[PDB]
Amino acid sequence: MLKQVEIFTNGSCLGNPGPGGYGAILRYRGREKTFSAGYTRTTNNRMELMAAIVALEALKEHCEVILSTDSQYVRQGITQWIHNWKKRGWKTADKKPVKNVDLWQRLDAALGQHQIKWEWVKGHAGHPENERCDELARAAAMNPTLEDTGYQVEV
Repeated sequence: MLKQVEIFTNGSCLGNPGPGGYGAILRYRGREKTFSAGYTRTTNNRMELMAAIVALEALKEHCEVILSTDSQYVRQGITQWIHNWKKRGWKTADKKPVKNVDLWQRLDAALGQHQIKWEWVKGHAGHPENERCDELARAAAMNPTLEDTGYQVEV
């Protein structure tokens, strides 16, 4: 068995907004949980966020995670933004709530319960689990059943 929890995530969206969905694979305990869902109206950014969210909300105890994703909006949030948003009380420079604060606060709550190592893969050099995620991702966007509540044309 594996000593570290492994998570692979991916999001897709056909429009902006449009139908999109996610693919997430997590190796926890001795199983391979596979997650995927399509949303009728949403964005690429929100699906790449959701990928990462459902995977972590799966962990019921504090674990050491290694999360691998080709998502730059997530990388960006994680390496540049989130730290500042917390300081700023989840607001932008002109004092408005940031875009997708609903999803970033949600991922934030989840990240906070674990020890996370991030692996940022280039879309053309992912691991087989990353490819299967994209595949799951695309399938879902194609047959969406859920509503992405938190979507705002607005802010």
